[PDB]
Amino acid sequence: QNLKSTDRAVQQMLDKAKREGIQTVWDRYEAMKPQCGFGETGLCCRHCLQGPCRINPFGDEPKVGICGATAEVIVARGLDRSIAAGAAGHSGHAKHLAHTLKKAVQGKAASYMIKDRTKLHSIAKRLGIPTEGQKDEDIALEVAKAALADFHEKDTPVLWVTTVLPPSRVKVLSAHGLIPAGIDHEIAEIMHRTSMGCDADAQNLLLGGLRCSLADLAGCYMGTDLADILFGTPAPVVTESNLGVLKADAVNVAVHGHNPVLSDIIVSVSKEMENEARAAGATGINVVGICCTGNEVLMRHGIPACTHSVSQEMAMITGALDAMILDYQCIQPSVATIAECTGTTVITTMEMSKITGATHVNFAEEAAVENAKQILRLAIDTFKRRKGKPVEIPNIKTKVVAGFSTEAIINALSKLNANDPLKPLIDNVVNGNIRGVCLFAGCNNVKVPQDQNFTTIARKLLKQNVLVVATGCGAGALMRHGFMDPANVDELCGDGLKAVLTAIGEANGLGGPLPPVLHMGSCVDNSRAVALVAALANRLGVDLDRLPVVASAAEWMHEKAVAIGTWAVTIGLPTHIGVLPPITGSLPVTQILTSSVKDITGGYFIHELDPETAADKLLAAINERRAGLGLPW
Amino acid sequence: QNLKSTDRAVQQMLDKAKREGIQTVWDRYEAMKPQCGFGETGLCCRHCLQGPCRINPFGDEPKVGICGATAEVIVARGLDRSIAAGAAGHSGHAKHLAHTLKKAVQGKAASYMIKDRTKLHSIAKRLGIPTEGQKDEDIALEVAKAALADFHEKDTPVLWVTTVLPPSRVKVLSAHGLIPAGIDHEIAEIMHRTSMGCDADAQNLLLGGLRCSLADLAGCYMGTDLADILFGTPAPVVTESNLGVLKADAVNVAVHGHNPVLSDIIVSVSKEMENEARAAGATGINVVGICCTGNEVLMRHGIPACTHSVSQEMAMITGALDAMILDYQCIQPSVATIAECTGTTVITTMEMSKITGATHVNFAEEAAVENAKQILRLAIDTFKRRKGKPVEIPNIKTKVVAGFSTEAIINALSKLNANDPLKPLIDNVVNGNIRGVCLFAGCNNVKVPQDQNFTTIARKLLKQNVLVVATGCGAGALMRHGFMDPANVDELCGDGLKAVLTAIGEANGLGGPLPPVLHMGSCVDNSRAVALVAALANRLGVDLDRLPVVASAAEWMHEKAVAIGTWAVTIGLPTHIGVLPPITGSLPVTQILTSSVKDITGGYFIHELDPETAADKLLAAINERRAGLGLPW
Ligand code: SF4
Ligand code: SF4
Ligand code: FES
Ligand code: FES
Ligand SMILES: [Fe+3]
Ligand SMILES: [Fe+3]
Repeated sequence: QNLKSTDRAVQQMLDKAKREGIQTVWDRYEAMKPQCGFGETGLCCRHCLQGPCRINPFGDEPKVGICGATAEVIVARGLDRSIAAGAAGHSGHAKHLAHTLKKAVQGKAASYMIKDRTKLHSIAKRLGIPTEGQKDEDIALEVAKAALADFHEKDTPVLWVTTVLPPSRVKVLSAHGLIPAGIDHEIAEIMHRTSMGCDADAQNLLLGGLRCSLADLAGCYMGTDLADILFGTPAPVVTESNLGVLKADAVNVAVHGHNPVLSDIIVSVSKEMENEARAAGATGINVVGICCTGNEVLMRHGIPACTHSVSQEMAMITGALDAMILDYQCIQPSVATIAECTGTTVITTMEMSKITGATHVNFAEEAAVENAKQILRLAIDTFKRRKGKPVEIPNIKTKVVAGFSTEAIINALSKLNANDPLKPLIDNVVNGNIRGVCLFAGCNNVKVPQDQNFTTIARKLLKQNVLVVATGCGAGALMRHGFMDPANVDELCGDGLKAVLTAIGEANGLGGPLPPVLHMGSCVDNSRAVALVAALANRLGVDLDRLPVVASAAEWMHEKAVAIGTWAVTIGLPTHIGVLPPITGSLPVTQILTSSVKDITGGYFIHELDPETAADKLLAAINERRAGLGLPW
Repeated sequence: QNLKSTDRAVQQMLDKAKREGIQTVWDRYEAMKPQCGFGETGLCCRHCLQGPCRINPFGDEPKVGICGATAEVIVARGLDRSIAAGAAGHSGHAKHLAHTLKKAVQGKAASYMIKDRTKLHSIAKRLGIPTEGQKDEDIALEVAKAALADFHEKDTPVLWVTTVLPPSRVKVLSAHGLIPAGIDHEIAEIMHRTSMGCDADAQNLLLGGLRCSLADLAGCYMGTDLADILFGTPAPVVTESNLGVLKADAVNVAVHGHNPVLSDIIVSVSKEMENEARAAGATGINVVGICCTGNEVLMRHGIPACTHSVSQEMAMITGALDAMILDYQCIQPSVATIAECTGTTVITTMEMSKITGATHVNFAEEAAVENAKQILRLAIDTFKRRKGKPVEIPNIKTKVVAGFSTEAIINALSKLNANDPLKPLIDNVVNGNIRGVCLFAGCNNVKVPQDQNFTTIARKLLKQNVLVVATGCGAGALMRHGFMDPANVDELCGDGLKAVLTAIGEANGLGGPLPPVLHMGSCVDNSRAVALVAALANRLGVDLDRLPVVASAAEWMHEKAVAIGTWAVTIGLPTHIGVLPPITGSLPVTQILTSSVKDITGGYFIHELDPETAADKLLAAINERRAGLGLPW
């Protein structure tokens, strides 16, 4: 099983699934091999009913699509549509939160409210919305209206791009025509230009993709902003992760998906029905997190994280998962069929994300609390049904310190320098105690033994004094392997980084260091990392493509992750990816994405499947940035 | 060559291309066979980087996608993305026209203006925009603003759906949750729900697709509305079609693509530079049309149509095409490479639709006339270069009567009944002189010998007294085979239909009939057919799914055509399609689209590759509708 996952709890459930005959994501992957080489290389097009068209990577015909589309065009069109789909996911998420905030402050959804007034006012100031003499609900109404207006064309560009990046970066992007005009406008324009008989120039197509990736960045940043207003900005929290957080004696309820508009309510309501859970023979309701919805409630409430991404089915294989409450994105639809064998109640809640065989509960913000009680009562029933059955919960979990929003990081640094909090961090970059910053982001992918790239790369970077931050299932991988436990700082961290994490931790009255890796939240919360390094850029008076900052989507899978990697490149970052996207069938497209885009944005993709090589390449990228600043390395 | 095209002019150029070694769309199709059966059946998914995934239509593994996506889900997600891409094309077109109208009436683009004041005022009344006491430019500004607002969520649904369909139809659709909230909103939501780990229920997915197809209908109707305001509502015109409209002695300039915002200017400006063309040794500038941009200027100005769709490369093979002026959609990118051998100057004009190897001229409405003169001067140069070369223009063309906008059809009928113009048409449906109405729409497709399905089906329907209307390349196929020449009414039409076309034509002072087939315009002008049959429904007091009206996308290709076919079904029409979309790999999805969707919308797809069988099935559908009205048949 260690060829499938490096997580020992996942390995134990893989053994249980095998002897019980339950097919897993790894079994379905094995049944897919050999995968189609045209699709893997990107040399396949189905954009019209004259297709499907394919191009042989090498050899004889077919050499060109039926309409005349070249390899370069077919590859760039497919990539562009992946970016648009990712942008559609992150901005559907943000749009939902914008409608929720509007409903809350219009008196139409009383379970939601302005919880972070300070964040509301700073966002309003950032957008140019007046606050002086204005009532909070009216400021919030204007912020929500501004968020919805960024989805379409108007007299301004997308403000959740132009107001969140360094001004010099906005100017570079504007010069190349890369600033999005509207989030859904850009998504639709990608879909149009990539349809048959439209854009057929690789460079033109890819420039469109870069602009659409910034529409995705806007949706991410808007989602984080709105979630913080509604549910609170995260601050440091202590909790646990991996399958051992399940409790045989409790009603185990997983929140799974991305949008915490309902799961945040699930968390608060579950506390109230403790006695009702006790009446059925449970110690209580044990809410646990899967994927990014789990990250959201981990960051804000310390809800323990059960598992992530590729291994999500193994939480049900324990026999102890009474309910899985789903919203949307990254949910393997296999969970609906596996539920028949494991007894889990799988519940969908969102109109546009249903799974055949799962029970649906039509969540509405107006009725959020009643929905949560109906959902939780289905879980309590399910706990009752497994009275006196054996469950196999692996006795495996790690300690997780998390909650490092950008505000929290700045506050932590402010204990070393009250009026200039970023300066202690920059001081330690300059003197070499911090070599640079690496963001780990994105998914697991069944093609890669689960977590192997994240942990192998993180171990090498930490030894070399890199400050490592992480989001989404990159944070999930690192948390499940102990990288968010401060007890492991001595083992994992170079002496310079250890010195800095210790100094910051001791100044925050901890008696010990910050954890080896800083958990910055969910996938939309990659926007928090942007806010941090944008602040660092603005304090140094340089653009992002001069900072020693890199990103690694080390095991990425989802179209959302392709969007994120692409806007990481667009805002100027060297961006490692650990699974090749379908681009190798066009050398000109590969060359743009790995080399010549540097001349446009200063960022670039680093394609490297071998994680030890990837770490060396990321260190090289960091050290080159150090040299360009005249720093030793 | 008659296995490739039924058009004799196309056959002659196919012979020329063969002996000159110029590869054609048919050669590239042959080089693609056998095409991939997973793609052809729809059992392939590339929506995440764990793919590509495929499912064997029959036999052993793989049976399911790696994430657990079933055949039903994979097929429905792929179809939904095709619909969204089509909606993105038609509404990108309409959005461009909305910005052009706004610029024109703000004094920023003086080459554009309100040409159809009556249409402006009727659209404003339809939208609920006040006209009394308002200045035309202010009414137009409000109409343009309303058009742009339909792209995003707001306090009303998409008005270019809810105000253009019969009220009973809007109620049926609203009950099923099918009314779009915003055009680009629906496109983005499709892209989101079809991304990995999201919607995984075939019925839910397909309902989303139906709603997105109505977003496409809105873009079509908005595009026709705005084009008529800016350039004039079409009225009956006489012109010619096929390659023989090229003139060896003239500067032959093709306008090609879909959006006539520039080609309409090309038409008017070309008239002015006649003397400048004469100075270079031409008789003049001969503007000819390809594809829907050609249809637009054929409908409004009688510009002759050169060719269409699959055969577009053969216009250049003549050696006499001096320029091809491109905007976007349905342009084979092969034209840019074929130009090197034929001497044609291929010119792109739209920022998001470039072709490597083609010259680009950045069209802007503000500078429309100067751009046209620069473009036309490139064509005049090219004419000069082919001084004293042999060209091979097939001496083959047909006469084309066209310009049957819905307003023109109603006006024609008004000569038989001034105060109740639809009544003479309904009178003749009831008494059997008109069996029913069939709309031919959509593309040619290299899989089908060019025009064979359109003409075979049209011949059988006309003999059976069906009133036949046509748009896009369906109109192109029928026009190139003589179906828009009133001299062929005796040969083609049953006695009842002949009687009606003659009576209408004689009442319009023609001395002869309307043509056998009524050309209703471009692909967005399928919206005109909707306006006609919606008017008929409202005059009869029934919904569209009770009228003897059907549609045939007999040789369809483009994602735009998939969108159109889907909204034809959604508004209640039996809709024949002549090339299978990638759905046969899921029997449940095929059953929804061909049968059970009847229970939702009253419309349904008729899958029939054999055109004689297709005609029999369309007649059966018409006659069933007749029976449901209690009419003889
Ligand atoms: S768009 Fe071109 S390459 Fe793609 S399926 Fe159609 S003919 Fe083939
Ligand atoms: S979304 Fe599912 S079926 Fe599609 S490529 Fe990814 S794992 Fe395969
Ligand atoms: S030929 Fe396999 S992905 Fe299309
Ligand atoms: S396997 Fe051929 S279309 Fe994907
Ligand atoms: Fe995840
Ligand atoms: Fe066409």
